[PDB]
Amino acid sequence: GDDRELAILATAENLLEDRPLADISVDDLAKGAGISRPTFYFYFPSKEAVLLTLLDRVVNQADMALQTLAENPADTDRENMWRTGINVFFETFGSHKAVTRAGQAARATSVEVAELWSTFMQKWIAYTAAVIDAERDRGAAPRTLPAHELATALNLMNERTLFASFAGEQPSVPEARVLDTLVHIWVTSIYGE
Amino acid sequence: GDDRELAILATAENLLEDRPLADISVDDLAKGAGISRPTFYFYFPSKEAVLLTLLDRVVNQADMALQTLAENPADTDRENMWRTGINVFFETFGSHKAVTRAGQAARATSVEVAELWSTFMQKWIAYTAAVIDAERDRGAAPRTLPAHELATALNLMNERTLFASFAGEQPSVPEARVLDTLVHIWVTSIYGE
Ligand SMILES: CC1CCN(C(=O)NCCCCc2ccccc2)CC1
Ligand SMILES: CC1CCN(C(=O)NCCCCc2ccccc2)CC1
Repeated sequence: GDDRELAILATAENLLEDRPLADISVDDLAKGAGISRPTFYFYFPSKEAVLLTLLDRVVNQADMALQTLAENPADTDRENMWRTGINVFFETFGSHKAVTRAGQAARATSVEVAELWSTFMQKWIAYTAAVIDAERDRGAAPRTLPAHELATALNLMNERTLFASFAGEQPSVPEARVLDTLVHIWVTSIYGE
Repeated sequence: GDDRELAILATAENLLEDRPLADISVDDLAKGAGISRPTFYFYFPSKEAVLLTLLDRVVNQADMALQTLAENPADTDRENMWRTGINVFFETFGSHKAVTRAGQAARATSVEVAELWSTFMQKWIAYTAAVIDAERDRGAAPRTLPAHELATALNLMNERTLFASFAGEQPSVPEARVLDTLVHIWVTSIYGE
């Protein structure tokens, strides 16, 4: 039950490593999950719905990891605090590159996918701005740009930079350099006057 | 001749303000340009080719403005140098929001569009890195990150941040705040230790 659904999701994620969603059929998904095409349609209306569920799982995985981090402070410097946080996104999305790639592409065609990304990006920006605000309140960070606006640009940078690196786009920061690159820009822009 | 082509391009840019390329027909383009559908096909193979040409024009307009700026230094501080430069992109793309929007979407489906963006992003990153390198050589900027890697992330930030602002995406930096936001992050990350 859960098992056929889990199998469909696992098949989909595995096939997306090889080709885009356009080139994967419901027949491909059913076959891989060891069910028939009508049984597939019991669990999902479309292959598009399968992607949506896979992206939902990855975005929530990231969110829950960030929640964990937020509850137990690492006893470290400010640079390290930001690094550990960005690293949640690097490792989570970077562990699901095919879903990340397909999910990004689907924003163009899917209002539900567009709204899922938007919802979580708004949450992550809000959290970012709250931490900047806390750093300012304690006297560690200068009161420069509106914290929410700075947070916004820095999160959008990470979105575009991480995903270019993962996809091997030209241009991109090599994946082995992308965490240091982002952390630098975050720390200098947050603490810099 | 040039005139029918120019009319087709002008019609296309005007219709893209209203609806996406998917919802614009060759018949819509021909009618607007005051030609027949077969005469259209003399000038362009597809509506997709029309977009490609419009994007080519906008990207070259930006590039040529940056070339102009690069030839005649403004007698100003370092913050202002970066601002005037970023402003070329803000004003150029911001003056062609419908083409920018459609052109960004077309990267997913069009190898030629993907390669055009890539070509010019590589040029602009290279120029950025050259200016950072010059600032370091003169002793104004510290030798922190690899200049090309820093340049890369900052250009990708601008791409994603400007285009979210222009499209009124949620989340986005308000368009009236986006230049100050980007300039802050550029100057702090380039000059910060
Ligand atoms: C789909 C996008 C979402 C945005 N991305 C991303 O890296 N955001 C990073 C947010 C870091 C939040 C944080 C602040 C302080 C301490 C710990 C954590 C990139 C991926
Ligand atoms: C499609 C993208 C391309 C990248 N974008 C963008 O703002 N790049 C800014 C490059 C600024 C180069 C410069 C350096 C120093 C002095 C003057 C100029 C955003 C739009």
